[PDB]
Amino acid sequence: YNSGKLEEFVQGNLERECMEEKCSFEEAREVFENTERTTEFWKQYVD
Repeated sequence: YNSGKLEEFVQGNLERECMEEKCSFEEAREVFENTERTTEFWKQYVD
């Protein structure tokens, strides 16, 4: 059960734990698990 979408013990969102405030490009890289997906979205989030 490395994943199996536990969901009561997991993590994989952005709005919840990043938006309505401000965080960092780092950590986003970790959820998308690939550099390409993270800079090509965080681009919009910033300026």
